[PDB]
Amino acid sequence: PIRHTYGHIARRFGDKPATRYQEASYDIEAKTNFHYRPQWDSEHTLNDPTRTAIRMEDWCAVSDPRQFYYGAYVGNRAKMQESAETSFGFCEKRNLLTRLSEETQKQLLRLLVPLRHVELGANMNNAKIAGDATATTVSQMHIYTGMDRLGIGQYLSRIALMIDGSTGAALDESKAYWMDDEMWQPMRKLVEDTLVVDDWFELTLVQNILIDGMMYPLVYDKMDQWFESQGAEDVSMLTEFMRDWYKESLRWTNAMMKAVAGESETNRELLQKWIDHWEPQAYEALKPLAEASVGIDGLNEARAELSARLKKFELQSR
Amino acid sequence: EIKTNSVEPIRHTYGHIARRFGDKPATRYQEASYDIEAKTNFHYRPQWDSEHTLNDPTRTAIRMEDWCAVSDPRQFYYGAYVGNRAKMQESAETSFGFCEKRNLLTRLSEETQKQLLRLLVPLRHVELGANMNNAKIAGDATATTVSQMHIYTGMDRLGIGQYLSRIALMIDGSTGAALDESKAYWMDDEMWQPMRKLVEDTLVVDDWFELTLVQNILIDGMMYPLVYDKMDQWFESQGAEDVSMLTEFMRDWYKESLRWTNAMMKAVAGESETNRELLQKWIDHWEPQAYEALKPLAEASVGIDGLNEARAELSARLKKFELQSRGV
Amino acid sequence: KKLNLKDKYQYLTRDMAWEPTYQDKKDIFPEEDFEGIKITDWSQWEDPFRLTMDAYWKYQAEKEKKLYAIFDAFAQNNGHQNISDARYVNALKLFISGISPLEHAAFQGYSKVGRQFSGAGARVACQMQAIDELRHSQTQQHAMSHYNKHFNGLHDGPHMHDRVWYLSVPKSFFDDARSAGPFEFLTAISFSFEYVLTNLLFVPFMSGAAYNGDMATVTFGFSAQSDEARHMTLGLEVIKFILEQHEDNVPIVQRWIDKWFWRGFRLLSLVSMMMDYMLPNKVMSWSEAWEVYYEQNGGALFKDLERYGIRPPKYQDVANDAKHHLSHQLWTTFYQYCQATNFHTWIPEKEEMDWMSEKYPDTFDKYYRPRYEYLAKEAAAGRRFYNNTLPQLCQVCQIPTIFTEKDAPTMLSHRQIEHEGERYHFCSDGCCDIFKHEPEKYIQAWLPVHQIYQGNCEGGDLETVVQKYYHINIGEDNFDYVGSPDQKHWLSI
Amino acid sequence: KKLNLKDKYQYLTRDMAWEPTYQDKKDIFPEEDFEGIKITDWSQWEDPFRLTMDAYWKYQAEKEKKLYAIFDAFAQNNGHQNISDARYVNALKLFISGISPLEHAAFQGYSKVGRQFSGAGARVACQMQAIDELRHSQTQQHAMSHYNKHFNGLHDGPHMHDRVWYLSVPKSFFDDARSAGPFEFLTAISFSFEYVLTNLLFVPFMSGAAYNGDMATVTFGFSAQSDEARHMTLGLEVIKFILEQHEDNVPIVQRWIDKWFWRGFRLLSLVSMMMDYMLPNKVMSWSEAWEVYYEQNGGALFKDLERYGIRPPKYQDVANDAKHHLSHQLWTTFYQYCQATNFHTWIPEKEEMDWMSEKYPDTFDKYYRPRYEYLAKEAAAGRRFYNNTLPQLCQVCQIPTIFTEKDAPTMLSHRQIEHEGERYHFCSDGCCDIFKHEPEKYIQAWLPVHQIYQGNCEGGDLETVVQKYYHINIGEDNFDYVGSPDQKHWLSIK
Amino acid sequence: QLVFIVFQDNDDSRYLAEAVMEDNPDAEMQHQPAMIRIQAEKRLVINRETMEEKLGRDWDVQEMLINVSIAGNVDEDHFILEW
Amino acid sequence: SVNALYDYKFEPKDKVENFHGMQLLYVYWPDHLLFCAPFALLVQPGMTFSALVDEILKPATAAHPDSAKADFLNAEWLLNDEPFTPKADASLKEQGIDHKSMLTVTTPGLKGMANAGY
Amino acid sequence: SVNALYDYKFEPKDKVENFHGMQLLYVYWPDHLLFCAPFALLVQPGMTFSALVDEILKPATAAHPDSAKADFLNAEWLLNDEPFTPKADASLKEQGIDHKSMLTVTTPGLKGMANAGY
Ligand SMILES: [Fe+3]
Ligand SMILES: [Fe+3]
Ligand SMILES: [Fe+3]
Ligand SMILES: [Fe+3]
Ligand SMILES: [Zn+2]
Ligand SMILES: [Zn+2]
Repeated sequence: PIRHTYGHIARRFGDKPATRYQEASYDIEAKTNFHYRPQWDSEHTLNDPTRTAIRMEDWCAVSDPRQFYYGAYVGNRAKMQESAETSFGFCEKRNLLTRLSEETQKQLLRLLVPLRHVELGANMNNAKIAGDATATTVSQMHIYTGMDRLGIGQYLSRIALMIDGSTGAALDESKAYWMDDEMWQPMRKLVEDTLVVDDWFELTLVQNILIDGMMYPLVYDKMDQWFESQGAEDVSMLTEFMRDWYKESLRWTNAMMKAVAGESETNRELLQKWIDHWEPQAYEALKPLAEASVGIDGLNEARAELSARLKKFELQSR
Repeated sequence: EIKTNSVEPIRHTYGHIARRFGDKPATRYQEASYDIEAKTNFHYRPQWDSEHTLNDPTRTAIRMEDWCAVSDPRQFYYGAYVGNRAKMQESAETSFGFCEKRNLLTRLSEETQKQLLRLLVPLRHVELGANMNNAKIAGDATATTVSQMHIYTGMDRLGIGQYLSRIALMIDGSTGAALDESKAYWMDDEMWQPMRKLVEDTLVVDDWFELTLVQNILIDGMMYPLVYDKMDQWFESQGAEDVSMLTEFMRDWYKESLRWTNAMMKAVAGESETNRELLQKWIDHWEPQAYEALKPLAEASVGIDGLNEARAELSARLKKFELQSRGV
Repeated sequence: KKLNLKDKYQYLTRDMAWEPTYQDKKDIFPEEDFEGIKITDWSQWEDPFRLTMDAYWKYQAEKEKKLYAIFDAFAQNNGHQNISDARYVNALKLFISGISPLEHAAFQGYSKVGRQFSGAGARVACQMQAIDELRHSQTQQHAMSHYNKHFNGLHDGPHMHDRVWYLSVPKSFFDDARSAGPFEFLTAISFSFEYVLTNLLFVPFMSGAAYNGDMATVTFGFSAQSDEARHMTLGLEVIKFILEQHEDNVPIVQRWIDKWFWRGFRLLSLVSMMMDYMLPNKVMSWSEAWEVYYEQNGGALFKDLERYGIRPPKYQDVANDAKHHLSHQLWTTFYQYCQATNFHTWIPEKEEMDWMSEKYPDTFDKYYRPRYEYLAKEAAAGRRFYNNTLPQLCQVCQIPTIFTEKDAPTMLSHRQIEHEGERYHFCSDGCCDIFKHEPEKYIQAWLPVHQIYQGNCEGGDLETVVQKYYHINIGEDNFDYVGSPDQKHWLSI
Repeated sequence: KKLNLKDKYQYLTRDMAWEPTYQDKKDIFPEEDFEGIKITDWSQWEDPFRLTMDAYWKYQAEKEKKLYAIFDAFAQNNGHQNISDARYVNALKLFISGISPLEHAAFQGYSKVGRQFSGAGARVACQMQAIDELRHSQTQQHAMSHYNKHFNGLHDGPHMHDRVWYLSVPKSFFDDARSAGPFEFLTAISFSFEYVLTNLLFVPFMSGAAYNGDMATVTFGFSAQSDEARHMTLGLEVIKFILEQHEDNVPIVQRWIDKWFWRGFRLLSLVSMMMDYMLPNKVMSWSEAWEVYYEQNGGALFKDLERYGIRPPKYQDVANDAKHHLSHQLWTTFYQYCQATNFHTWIPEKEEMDWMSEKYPDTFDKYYRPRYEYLAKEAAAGRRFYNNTLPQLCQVCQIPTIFTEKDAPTMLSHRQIEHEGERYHFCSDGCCDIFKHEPEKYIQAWLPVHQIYQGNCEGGDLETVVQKYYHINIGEDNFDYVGSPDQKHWLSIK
Repeated sequence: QLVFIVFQDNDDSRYLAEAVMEDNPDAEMQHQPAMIRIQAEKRLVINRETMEEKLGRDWDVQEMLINVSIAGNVDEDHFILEW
Repeated sequence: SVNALYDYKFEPKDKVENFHGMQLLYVYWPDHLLFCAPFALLVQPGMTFSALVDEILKPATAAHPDSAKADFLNAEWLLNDEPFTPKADASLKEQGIDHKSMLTVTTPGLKGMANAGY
Repeated sequence: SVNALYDYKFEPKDKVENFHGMQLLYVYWPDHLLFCAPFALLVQPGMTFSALVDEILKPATAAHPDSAKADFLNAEWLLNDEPFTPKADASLKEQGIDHKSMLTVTTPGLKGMANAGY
């Protein structure tokens, strides 16, 4: 054995056998000597860390504690998908959602299924970040989460198809709540506004921290427990995937915030300027949804959880 | 297409596979299941049996020119079997995890819980009998195609007894007290004695085919439809609808088991009129005992008609092998 | 009061069984008394391991998936072409004829025993063992499948196992264990074979396959390592449990340990020859393997059992001295009889012999190197030696009587007796004593050489028995490696 | 009525998207107009494949469990000792520093385009492609890892990909694609690279591995085939879609097809060389490969597109005729310059030359055999030829200008132009035409030979640049295979 | 005397071996080709806790089994080989 | 004796009656391990000792360089481990060489090759 | 012309100004494919033609058998494809051999090896 691992890995972690995650994730990207300036961007180069105003000595200080390289991510997701598939097959066969009252069904179509639209936004947002972040340790976490959002929307989409016997009539309906129903317009406005943010790290904070960090606990915890009182508890089996996934996403989104905030006072004040402009827009997007369901103290108890978590990064909310 | 270097073999399969199927490539299942066992020139007689050699087809009175006429339509060799089951077990874990976390069984009324410990959980002792009966068949049947199916199904009985046991543990919060309550019904309640006596009677049958018939066709053929189809629907009316996600494994298992047991029965009864005569004599004896064992349970739950329908369902199966029993 | 790991598992296994009311215990379990063994309390049985079915299926499935991907890749890629040389496949010919069929017999033995014991815990543990041996049996068929296609002698292993002379060695071993009662089966196989000797069987083959470019065989070995861990644990948990269960068990158990050590050790002769001669790249000398795995570890283990009143196996000393001779003695036996084997023999290369001189500093050059010098001279003169007269076989282990008196490497340890008017011959005192204790059992043996002479092997000469009865293809599966079709096929790459 | 397959899949994808009300659509999607491509109706998009997330995860996981079981067995059994000859590993050196980085760049490229297309179906397709590319990128690192431990030249591929002269060939090819707008990116990569030219890259490496005892690489190749089947369908559907959406898309797409056929063809010159010279056991000649995968298969594809007003790429006749020269031209370029490369060259064996004679009956013996006769003499004589003067590079493909005119294998097809008072040189009309259409792009190129002379490669001397900038370890990663550390490690293994 | 555990000279087993060499500083690890053998006097141990901090995930005992022969008296809760 | 669940008693498989009027004979020639084990010979009860030597033993031992000058008939014999004096012209059976007896023949001054008894 | 989302205009990377006082020059010697491609030379604009032939060019070409027998300088030249007649004592600059010009020198009668062009 001439050597234990590749040069870039050995420079980083010592000359000894390295992990699969390490050999998949560090220093794989092109970094310098690009041949042509982007025809779609006048301000930056191919693979430019200055696409964010956030500054890092080494972006690989952001690392995934789940240690997801491609194989590890799909293997973990396959096992989660088999579970959800168990749950869905069972609800379908036992008629758990078709047997519900048309009013309970409309609750699910109005309060829950239109989330697929936010999952869609989150998909495009994480796609842009995978394309803009330079370090593989960062960019790959964003493609994964992105394809996850697509998956999560397909599940919410399948709730509606189980209700409508696979006609799409409940998707048609649901989608009209999202287009037309005053309750969803602050969300829908916020989603479309995220689509227009240039700074990839602003985007990740807003999407994967501020919006998700309040919406996940409101929806899959609080609005979930409330569905029992509503006759709708059997849908809880269909949204386990979303709960498991949110709990796992805390692991990497926290370590990414910890590292980036911890890096420099000047990052912490960039972040804080962005939180102040966005977290109240997150909050106010979710207010109509929380008062049409579990009631606003559910939302405030989620703002609680978010602000608390932000303080662990020396950052603040309200 | 990636081009590969393809090398000329001397032969395609093993002598014994080729004699049975032709000189061509064979399946994993074939190479693992046919003619693998020792058949002849045994060195010493069993110290535990005066009547038969080691690996003796005559441990059953049924005769076949080739026990390999009996084949598994699922094609389970070891790895196919455990791969199939690892998938079922994962679903079962999903459902068990969910019922535990959402308190779906502990929130039941005490009377509904007692129905579960009284009508359902004690079937774990039936499954243990079946685990035992199938172990016995695995060690007595000579063909690997036959003995391997009985080892797989015996382990499956263990697994099913374990899921039923875990229903009680979920009710008593992992103390074992519901398990002890349930086992007193099995030991002491008159509802369970015709079953408990039938199970212990099967434990003393010598002929491994008479045994596979009684365990895997007569008793199972009526028990699984009564319990996991009929008493299952009925449970919804009792407020125990949520147990259903815990017995999915048993429904899925039962449906697959029909495939190999009906295949085995069909080959065995189709072999000769002598075989048929023996099987019919064993059914006339044992099938009423299986009905009577299940009667008190049916009458405590869904009603005698649930049993009569499950009996009809067994009679239809037997008709396809040119055999009869007392349903529709 | 919540259940601990121990109590939960007994709830999931032992608590399912019950005291019978309608049938007598002893009709349900009629095999437990006749061996002399007394069982006071089956509840004292400690679970060697605690796997539930769902955890079994799950963890076995994950292994299987990796194993078959490797087997598939080995085949697609013609990995048989990556071995050190074609001579090495002769080990796998022996493996598939002689060793794989024991995995299958163990499946059958353990299935039966996983019925016969009145202790529910012990029944699950044997039943899982049974299904592990079915997996070993089948994955081995699958592992060797690609070698069977490119090489000779692997094509009719179970058929051969029942018939070929040297294969009655492994076959009578396991027939002896399964005709025995259930506590003897367990002491013979779980304890002696699967614990005490397990490494003297496995390691030469698996690490040999390692040293020799055979990914398929190493792969299995790697995969069966966690099955074996469980298999050792049942073997230890069982003699410990039987020993402690009643003081009268101790002398019965001792006898079993004597008998099955010696039978185990005679069966291993075939392994010693394999690891010393059949592996082109050597791993360890048989002498080293015996000293580590038996003199050291076995020494240690029997010392532990001193507390129960157990001494090490009788004639253990003979086996220790034999380690300098065994492989040499066996190879020259097979050499001269390989007109009647499904595998090839040959004269080792000068470099293998220098290795053997080094590994066998007190015996090789004195006793064995001159054989190869002689044999090599004959071969060069067109007189390659085949012994056209069949050998005396031992009545117990059925190996020809090729073994020498301790410390007299030149004198066969032949023994004989008369029993009920008849003569019986043995290779050793160890086999002689096994006969004397159960002569009623061993007089039934189907001794291949005698059965050939009785005319029961569908031939009047050995060449006819070999071809028509054994399915050994003359000119293809047998004779020296030199001039074989295997050699031809190899050299044309 | 129950949804169809097509329609149920659209509901699980496109239906999730919506017409914006609070943001203008052209702000959400700003890149769809500047290239001149017009899309009339996005709701006419046909999905190239229809895997929901749960299906994609399920299938990929089963594939990955099998792949890593094998990678682990190979490493455990030291499968690198089972290859035909250690020369073969030079193909893997080229791969990991030249090709594998392209997988990572594609991952980056498709992630971006899977944000920037306004059709939501086009997005899911691009994004599935992107994560697949990342799988390839990462599984190649794992496939190559155990080789990197035993051989030289594999230890700093992404580092070298950015710096080493010959690696600017693949690197610029992809920087050209990624700096372009989204429709050209798709035409350049999905269509040109992944449909049209894909077999000319995939098959020589993967089947080169099967013929040479490399189980790790062949295993990655099989495991990726079902991904590439999706990517090929993406490439063909997408350009038919673009072609159909507007009359005016046609001339823009044509011009793009000409450009990327030529650029891909020049990139593929590294692969010809590799297959004809670097695999000890040969799969097929570069000439047979071109003819089947391009002239026949490309011929049928291009017949099916005539119906859209598309014609076969410009200069195809040149590339067709170049198949009898290309490998020989390149091996001997690399031969004389391998003091500066992370892989070895050598003089082919006599049976190799014989095979060459047979596969190249009208060119090898006339033009290339004498080269190795002479170079063999020089080397026997202690004078193994290294050329110590840097070559002129093509301003577009960046390959040394080593290519010859059609029907004149002796004359170099050099071309030259002034633009804006500056001079620039090309290996061909192909690359000259490309330059003239986009001269403002190509004057920016980081031409490694020019950057060395500018002093921008940390060294006043080539050997210094090689060791200190390139990290290529002189006397290890460097020079003829004869006398190399790899050679000796190999002759000792066996 | 010596208890023992041999593993897959493997990727997972690398971490499994380091967990047994950083919990039994008396243990001797030796190597044959496609295999890792770890000897040691009277006892050996794996602790979920050493395997846990090292993989960055919850790790269960029963999962060692995929890669593990063995030697001595089995005590699992932990996983320990003992005389 | 055997523990069994019934009276465990079976006829021997190798009684002389199973040999079609032939009989088993073993012969051990010490110091000639070229032959790995004593020969297992199928012989006529009525052939003479002398025919045994000339028709059976001589050809069986022929591969050893000592065999040509062995005088087996006049060598040192044991029958079932007791000293024994052959009658060259008596039948094997008449002189007590019965089924599965072993003869050991030691040849004074022919002790195999290379001081290894081979 | 390049399509772009802004005025896509950049300085050339290889402006004479980046070469610290030197120029690039390319030389192509036809029929001598031993050298796979024209040379790229980093050269003094002030240097004379024969300083260029003798200090840089003859060295670079040394490895080819013909380089000895060749008289570049009085061989036939092309500058940027146009017929050229060099002024031996004149600088390269002062005779319009500028940054990234290519000289083609053809030595007639020396057409490399084996009727290839090597
Ligand atoms: Fe086994
Ligand atoms: Fe075992
Ligand atoms: Fe790719
Ligand atoms: Fe691709
Ligand atoms: Zn013996
Ligand atoms: Zn070019």
